[PDB]
Amino acid sequence: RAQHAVILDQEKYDRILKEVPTYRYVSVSVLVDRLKIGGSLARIALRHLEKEGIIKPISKHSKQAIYTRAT
Amino acid sequence: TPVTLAKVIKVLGRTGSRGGVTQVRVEFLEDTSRTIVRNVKGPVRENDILVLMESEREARRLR
Amino acid sequence: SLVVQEQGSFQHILRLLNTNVDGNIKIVYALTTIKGVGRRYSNLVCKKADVDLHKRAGELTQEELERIVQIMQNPTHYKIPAWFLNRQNDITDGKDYHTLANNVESKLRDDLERLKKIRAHRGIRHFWGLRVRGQHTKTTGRRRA
Amino acid sequence: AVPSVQTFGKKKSATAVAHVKAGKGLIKVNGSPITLVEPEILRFKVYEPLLLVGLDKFSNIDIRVRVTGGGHVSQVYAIRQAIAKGLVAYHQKYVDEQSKNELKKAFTSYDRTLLIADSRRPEPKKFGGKGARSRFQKSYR
Amino acid sequence: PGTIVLYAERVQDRGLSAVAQAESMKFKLLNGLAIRRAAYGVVRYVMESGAKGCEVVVSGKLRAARAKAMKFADGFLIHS
Amino acid sequence: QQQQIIKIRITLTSTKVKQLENVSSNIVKNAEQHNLVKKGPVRLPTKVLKISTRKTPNGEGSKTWETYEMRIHKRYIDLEAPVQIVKRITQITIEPGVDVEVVVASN
Amino acid sequence: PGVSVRDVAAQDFINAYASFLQRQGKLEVPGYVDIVKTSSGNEMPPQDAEGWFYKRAASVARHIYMRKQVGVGKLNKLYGGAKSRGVRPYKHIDASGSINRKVLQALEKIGIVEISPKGGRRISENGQRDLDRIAAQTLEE
Amino acid sequence: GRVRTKTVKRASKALIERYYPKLTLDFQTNKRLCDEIATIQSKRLRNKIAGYTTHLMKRIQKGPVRG
Amino acid sequence: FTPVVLATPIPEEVQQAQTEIKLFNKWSFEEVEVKDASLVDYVQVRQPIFVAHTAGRYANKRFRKAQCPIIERLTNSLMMNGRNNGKKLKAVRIIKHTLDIINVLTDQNPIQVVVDAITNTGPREDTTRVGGGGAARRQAVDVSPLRRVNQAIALLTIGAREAAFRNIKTIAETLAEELINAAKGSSTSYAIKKKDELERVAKSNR
RNA sequence: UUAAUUGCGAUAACGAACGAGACCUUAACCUACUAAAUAGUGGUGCUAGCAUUUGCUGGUUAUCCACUUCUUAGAGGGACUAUCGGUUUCAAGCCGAUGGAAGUUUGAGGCAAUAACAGGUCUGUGAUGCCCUUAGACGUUCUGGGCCGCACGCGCGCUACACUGACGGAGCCAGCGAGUCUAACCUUGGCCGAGAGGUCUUGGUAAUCUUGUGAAACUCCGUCGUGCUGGGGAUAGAGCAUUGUAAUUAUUGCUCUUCAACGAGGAAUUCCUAGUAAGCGCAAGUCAUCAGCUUGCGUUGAUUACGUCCCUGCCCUUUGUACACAC
RNA sequence: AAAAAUGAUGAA
Repeated sequence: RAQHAVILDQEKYDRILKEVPTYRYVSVSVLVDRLKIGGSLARIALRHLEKEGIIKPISKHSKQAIYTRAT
Repeated sequence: TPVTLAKVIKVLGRTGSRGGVTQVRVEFLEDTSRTIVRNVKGPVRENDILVLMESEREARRLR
Repeated sequence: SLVVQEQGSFQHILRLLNTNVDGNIKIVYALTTIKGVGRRYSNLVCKKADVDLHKRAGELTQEELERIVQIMQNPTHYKIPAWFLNRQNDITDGKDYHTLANNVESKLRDDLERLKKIRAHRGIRHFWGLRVRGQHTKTTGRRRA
Repeated sequence: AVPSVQTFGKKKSATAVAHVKAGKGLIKVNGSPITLVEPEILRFKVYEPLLLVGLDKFSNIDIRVRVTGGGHVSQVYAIRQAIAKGLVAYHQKYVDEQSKNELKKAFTSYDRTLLIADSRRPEPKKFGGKGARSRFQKSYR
Repeated sequence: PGTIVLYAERVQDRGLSAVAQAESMKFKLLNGLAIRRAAYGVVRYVMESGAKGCEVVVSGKLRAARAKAMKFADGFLIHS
Repeated sequence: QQQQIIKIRITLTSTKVKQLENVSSNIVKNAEQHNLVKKGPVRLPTKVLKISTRKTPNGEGSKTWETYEMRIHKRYIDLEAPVQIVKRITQITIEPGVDVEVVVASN
Repeated sequence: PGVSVRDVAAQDFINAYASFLQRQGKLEVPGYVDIVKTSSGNEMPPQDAEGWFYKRAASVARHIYMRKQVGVGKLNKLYGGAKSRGVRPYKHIDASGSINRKVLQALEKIGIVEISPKGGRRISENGQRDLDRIAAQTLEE
Repeated sequence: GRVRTKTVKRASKALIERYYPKLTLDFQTNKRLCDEIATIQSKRLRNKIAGYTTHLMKRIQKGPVRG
Repeated sequence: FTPVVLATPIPEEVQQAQTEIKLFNKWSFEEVEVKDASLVDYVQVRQPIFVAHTAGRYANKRFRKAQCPIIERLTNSLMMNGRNNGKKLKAVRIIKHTLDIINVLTDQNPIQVVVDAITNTGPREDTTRVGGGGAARRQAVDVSPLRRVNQAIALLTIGAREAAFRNIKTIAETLAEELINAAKGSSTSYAIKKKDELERVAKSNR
C-alpha cells in the first residue's frame, strides 16, 4: 500500500525545486516514484516548472510527457 | 574467446520427432576448410551465419 | 497549474453523517463513502455547494462542509431536479426523499418487512433468500444465493 | 482549357479521387490543407509522395482530393496513392516520360503501393465460426 | 373474369420429362406392377426418347418390413 | 396536338439478365428505328435477395447453413414520343419473366 | 490571403471559439446545465462544468459550417457514443436531444443558424462572418 | 499444383497433330488460333490448352516428342 | 536550403525531410549498423522509413519478414495482449515516445540502442524436446539468426509489457528502460536474464 | 510427380463411365466500348454567401453546357504459372527472379461418386403403414398455471480483473441490409422532456427517403494516479416510460441509490498460417416488446511457421490374423 | 526397445 503526498507542504516543494533540476529525464512516473507524490501533483508540478523554464519539453502528449533539464 | 562464427554452406534436411530442427553443414570463418554438421532450431538459409558456443560436437539424429 | 503551499491546517479522515469520510481522496469521490450518495449525487451536491472541484476533502473548511451536509440532508429545496433522488414518492407519505447513511439499511428493512408482512411473492422470496427479480436460479448464484 | 488529370487511390474499401491540374502549389484533402490530415501519427504517410520526389515539381500544380469509404487509416493510404498517381498522370500527359519514369522509379523504389493498389481483400465469413478461418469452440464431454 | 386465361400445350419428347416419368411409374406401381418391371420400362422409354442417361431409385420397404433402396440406371449421368 | 411531348419513362424488372437485355434492346432499337433522341438504358444496381437457413428439418447434425438468393435486375429508359407509337411499343417488346411499367413524368 | 475555417485545426478552432463565447457571454445557457450528463450512454456529467455548453455550441457551429444543414437527430447521433451495459456488450446510443435542441436555438438567437427550409439548421451570413474572422485570428494568432 | 489434366493434354496433342504448320511458339497467337481451329466451352480451358500447345511446340523445337 | 514557397504551407521541419528520410523526422538510419555479425541482413536498417506504420506484406513468404524494418517489427510485437490486438496507432505512439526517452536517457541514436538490444538479447543456443519415452529430454541445438532476432524482439516486448502492467510507469518508459539495459547487458532486464537462462539450460543439456 | 485414381510413364490388358478437374457464383484489374437527374465530376457556366488576388461554399437537366476518373451493369478483354535461369533420367513437374491488378488450383465458396449408419427427424407436411384413442376425446377451443422452479454437476457464451486504462470534452471514417394502402412499416425535420419517450408533420413500395445508416474500437486534449481505486458492475431498494388484452414469477428502456466475486485463473482443453488470428461495432433472421444467439458485413490489424509424423487421425501398398456384431 | 487392463445376452 503506497502512500503518496496529495498535498504539497514546504519540505516537499523545496525538495522538488532542488532534486528536479538535477534529473536529466523528467516525467510523471519519475516524480511519482522519486518524490513520493500522486500523479495529480506530478502533472501539476511538471506544468508548473515548464512555465518558468527549468525543465524543457521534448514531446508534450496526453498520458506521456517528455521533459529534460534546461540549458 | 568462446564464440565461433560458422557459415551454412548446405541445408541437409529436417530432424526431430516433430521436424523442428534442421541439419546443416557449416564451414568456419576463421578457416574456410573446416566444415561441421550442426542441428539448428529456427528457419535457416544457405549462407546464414551461425554462432557456435561450442564447436566440436557433431550433430546426431540424422536422416 | 494550481500549485498550493497550504499551512499545517490539513485535516485527514473526517466525520459526516456519522460516517468515515477520507481526507486524501478528492471531495467528490470521497463523499461517495457515505451510504446513499453516489458519484452523481456527490458531484451535484458539491457543485451546488459551490466548492472547488479540484480540492481534496482535507482542505475544505467546516462551514462549507456543513453547507454540503445541509444540501445532502435536505436536497429538494436547493434546486435539485428531484428525479435525481433515492426514494421518490414513497409508500407512506408520498414525499420525495433521499435516503442517507444509516437510513438506507433501515428503509430497506422497512420495505422488506412490509413485503414479508403482507406476504407478497417478492417478500416471500426475500424471506427465503432467493433471487427476487425473476432471474433463473438453476445454474448461477450458487456460492451464496 | 487548363491542363488537368483525374486519378484515384484505393485502400481496402476507401477510395480517394484526386483532381490534379496546372495551378500554384495548392495541396488540399476534403477541402482542407494536407497539413491537417488525421491521424497526425500517420500524416507523414501522405507526406511521402511529396518528399520523395521533391516539392519543386509540386510548385506549379494544385491537387484537390476527395476521399470516401473505408476507415481512418485506409483513407490516408488512399490519399497518398491518389496524390502519387495524380503526379504520375500529370507528368505522363503534359511532361516527358523521362520525368515520368524518374517519378515512378523514385516511388516504386521507396514503396510499391504508392502506384499499385494493394490486392488484399477480405475473406467472407463462413458458418460455424466468428470469422473466415476461426471456428466456434468444440467440446466433447 | 376475363383477365386470367389458360392454355394446355402438348409436351414434346415426353420421355425427357422427369415429372411425367415419375408420375407414370407411380401409377404403374399403384396398379400392382412389379418394381423391376416398372423401373426398367421407365428407363427403356427414357433412353428410347433420346436421353443421354436415366436413373430410377425406388426406396422403402420393397419386399419385407426392413426398408432398402433399389437403383436402376442406364447411360451416363453427371453429378457435380 | 402537333407532336406533343410526354417525357415518358419505361422500367423493366426481371430475374433473367438475357431476356431483360433482349427486351431492353428491342425498345432501344425501336427508338433508333424511329430516330428518337433518348437517354439510354440505365441499369440499376442488382438486388440480391438472400435467405439463409439451416439445411436440416430437425435440429440434429452439424450446423450447416444454406444461402439462397433471388437476383433482381432493373433497367429504365427515358423517352419522349407520340402516343400512337408509345402504345405500339407498349404492345410489343414484352415476354414472360420481364415486367414493364410505364410512367408519364417531366424528367 | 484567403482564410476560411478549414485551414485551422479542429480542436484549436473549437477551443478558441469556445473561449470567444465564454468572454462574450451571450449564448444564454439553458439553466439545467450541471445536472445533466449530456448523453444517456454517458456515465458522468462533463468535467468542464462551466464551459461544456460553450464547447458544444462551438462544435455544433463548426459542424453546421462544414455541412449544408444538420438537424437535432444528426447531432444526437454524432455526439452519442457507446453505452456500457454492464455484463452486456456495448452499443451505440444517441445523445441527449434537449441539449442539442437548445444549442441550436441559442445559435438561432445569436443569429448563427436559421431555419433551412429544405432541412434543419444551416449556416447564416453572420455565422460565416464571425466563424471566418475567428478562424483567421486563430491562424495568425 | 499446376499439373495439366488429360483434357488439356489430349486437346493439345490433337491440335499439334492437326495444325503444326499453323501453330507457333507464341502463346498470344496460339490463343487466337485456338478459337478458330477448335470450339472450347470456356476461356480458361482455352487458355490452358493454348499454353500447353505452345509448351509442347517449344519442346518439339529442340527434338522430337514421343506421342 | 531555400524552402519552396507553396500555396499550401509546409513547415520547415517537414521541408527539411526532403533532404533525407528520417524516422519521425528525428532519428536517422544512417550510421546505424548491426554490430553483431550473423545478424546483418536480418536486422534491416538500410531502407529508411518516415514512420513505423506501413501496410506491408511480409507474411506470404518464408523469409520475407527479414526485410521488414526492425522498428516496425518491434512495433508489431507491441500489439499483443488480446485487448491491444490491432491498435497500431497506439503501438506507433508508444514507439515514438520510447525512442524519445531512450535518446534523452542515453545520448546515443535510439535506433542504434534498439539494434544493440536486439543483437544482445538473442539466444545463441537452445534446447529441443526429444524422446518418445516416458521421461522426455532436452537436447541442445543452435539457433538460426532469424529466430534469434525474432526471440530477442519477443523477449524485449514481453518484459516491457509485464513490467508496465499494474504500475505507475508508462509502457513507453518501461520499454525504454528495457531497451537501454539490454543494449549494454545488465542482467536486470527480463530479456537478458531469459537469454542467459536459455543458454545455461542449453549448456546443461549439451 | 500432383491438392487430386493429377499426370509422366510402366504394362495381360484394351477401350470407357462416375468422382477430382473442367463448370457456376463471388472478390481483385480495365483512364478501352455502351450510357446514366434513382451515380458522380468540371464549366472567374447562371445565381447568391463568407474571408481577400480566388479559396471554401449554397441551388443547379426541375436554373443551363459538357464528361465518365471515381459509382453502377451489360458486352468483352485479361493469367496460360508468361519470360529467363536452375533442377529431374528426357518427361510429368518443381524452385527462384523479372514483368504483371493478379503467379497457393489467383482468394472464397456453390455443386459433388459408390457403398453405408437400425445416425436424427412420425414435434414441418392434407408424406405415411400399423397400433392406440375417438364425445367424461389423446379431436378442437376458453381461463389460469407450467416450460424460467433450485443443496448440486457439465457444455456454448457475455462482462471483467485496469494506466497498451477508466471517465469528460472534442475530432470523426464503413460495408452488407431492410422498410407501408392485402396498412400503420423504415422514419428525416419542428416542439416538449434530464433521460427513456411523447407530439405535429414529412419523405420513401425505395441507387431517389430513412442514410454519408457522422457505427464502435480509434485519434487529440484534459481529470484520475497503482489504492479492489473514478477498475468491475453482480445483487437489491424507489420512481418514471414504452410494447401488449394482460408485464406479478421483475418484457424491455430510463433516473438515483447499494457497489458482491474477480488482482489473469489446477488437472485439463479449443480455434487458427494473411487482410488470416484477435479487437471493434453494424445490418438481417427471430420479432408486438425482448439479442449476452446466429447469418453476414465492414473498421483496426500481429506474432509465429512455410515443417513433421511425436500425439490424434486420414489415404495407398506389403504383411500377420484364431476378427467378420469386424480390436 | 518406459507404461497401455477390460468391454454382459440375443439380434434380416
